[PDB]
Amino acid sequence: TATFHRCAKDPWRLPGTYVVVLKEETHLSQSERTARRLQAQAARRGYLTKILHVFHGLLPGFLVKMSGDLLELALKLPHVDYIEEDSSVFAQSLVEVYLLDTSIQSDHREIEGRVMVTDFENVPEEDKCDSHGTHLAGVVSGRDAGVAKGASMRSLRVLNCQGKGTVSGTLIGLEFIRKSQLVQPVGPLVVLLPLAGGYSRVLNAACQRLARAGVVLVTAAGNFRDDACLYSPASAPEVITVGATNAQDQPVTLGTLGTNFGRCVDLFAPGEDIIGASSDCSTCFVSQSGTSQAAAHVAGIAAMMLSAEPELTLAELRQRLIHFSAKDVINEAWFPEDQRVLTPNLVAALPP
Amino acid sequence: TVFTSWEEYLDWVMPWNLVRIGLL
Ligand SMILES: [Ca+2]
Ligand SMILES: [Ca+2]
Repeated sequence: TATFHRCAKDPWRLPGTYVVVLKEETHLSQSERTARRLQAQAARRGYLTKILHVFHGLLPGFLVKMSGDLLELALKLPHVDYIEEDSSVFAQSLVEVYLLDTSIQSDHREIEGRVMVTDFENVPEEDKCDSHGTHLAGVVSGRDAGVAKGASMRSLRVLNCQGKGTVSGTLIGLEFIRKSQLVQPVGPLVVLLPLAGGYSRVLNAACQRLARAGVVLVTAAGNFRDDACLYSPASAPEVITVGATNAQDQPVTLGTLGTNFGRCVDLFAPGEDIIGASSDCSTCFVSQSGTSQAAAHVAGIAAMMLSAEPELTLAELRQRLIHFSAKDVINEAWFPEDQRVLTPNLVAALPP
Repeated sequence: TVFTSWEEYLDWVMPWNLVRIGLL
């Protein structure tokens, strides 16, 4: 039977908006017919509904703004696999690196002519707009402070001026990537998701489909000093989930919090005191910290590894990242006792 | 501390992180 899921982190919930996921082989025409049936049956009960978006490409389904009262009815619709209430996510050369983040300063000296701004924009209203993304674009491909200087980047805006996005917005962004690729294929794709929300079944499934479709995904483990498995896309298995370490080989402390850890973390990378492009001026640099910065280093290492070995499967690329990582340098004593064995003591490194 | 040029950051401090990942 069809199931209902809502974010366990109650303040991150976005009630009134639902991702209705249909069974794996549901056609687009069927997804539209199921949306219309929901609108029609909902209308009979005096409820007004809006279909905001219809999914096709990775995951069939639709985004509906409606009253939660209609969920039992919606769960009985044929082709329905599960429904998820929307929730918030937050900022944490032959290869194309996609960035799903805030707006970016594309003319910054550091990334000028290496980053292409797509027309994609899906952000919630607000409760410096480009600080988070610009710095990250710079960490991946910046002329002076970048990891993969020769990498070209395509950016999508899924985070607003406060670094706040939605799971629905992120799904649409991930679908935009798959669509662009089918319309105009190129070489290997690296998808950088320097964001995180609570555990999400739909977001993990979208990441899993993109991964099984041959696209490489790199994500932030999260800055909640918690187990990365309770956050998304961090928890998605086939994704490369990156924790943050500092110059002293210490897991990063971010105030009362810090880097996430556990079995869902694939490896760690530098994520404290990271110099990179400051969106304050065209030649401005600033130091930043977070699993976003750590993930950006891994997206750069992976871009260079895939450029050297373009035939690497997602699994072969994973084995190369582990094999080339520095072993057992991280202070395990910073992690909770039971997590020390579960957390891989790996610090990302380029092949020598 | 926001620096208005690369040289200004270099004088203030070869970033540790690019060294750590073996890029240098
Ligand atoms: Ca993984
Ligand atoms: Ca171990």
